Amino acid sequence: KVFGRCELAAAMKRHGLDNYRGYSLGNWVCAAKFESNFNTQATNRNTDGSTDYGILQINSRWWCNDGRTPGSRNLCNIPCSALLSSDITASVNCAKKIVSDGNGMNAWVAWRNRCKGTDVQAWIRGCRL
Ligand SMILES: [Cl-]
Ligand SMILES: [Cl-]
Ligand code: NA
Ligand SMILES: [Ru+3]
Ligand SMILES: [Ru+3]
Repeated sequence: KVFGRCELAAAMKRHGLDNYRGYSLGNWVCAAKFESNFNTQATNRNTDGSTDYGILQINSRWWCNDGRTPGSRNLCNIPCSALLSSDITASVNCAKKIVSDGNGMNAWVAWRNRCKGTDVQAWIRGCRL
């Protein structure tokens, strides 16, 4: 499912990401835009053989099991496939664990490079929330 921008802002809010660990909703939308272009099915292989999955490109090195990332962890206790569902519940719950881990949203390289320090509130402009 490719979410619309406001559609995804609404779902993220519903699931409690608005100001989670202090990050306003626009941060999460911006991260999703540049991680996956709002496509829940997005996947991308990393150099180390790990893979990023879903709307927030959560990595199999630490967070989810895909059966093919040797020596990895599954800290969200989920198959990485669950991160590709049209329902974002699993992504959001796992993102909450990630963002709580110490480096906040810097965990997401695209957030750090493309969202951090920018006017992220623009990502939710015009949305009914
Ligand atoms: Cl594995
Ligand atoms: Cl922080
Ligand atoms: Na894993
Ligand atoms: Ru850790
Ligand atoms: Ru503005």
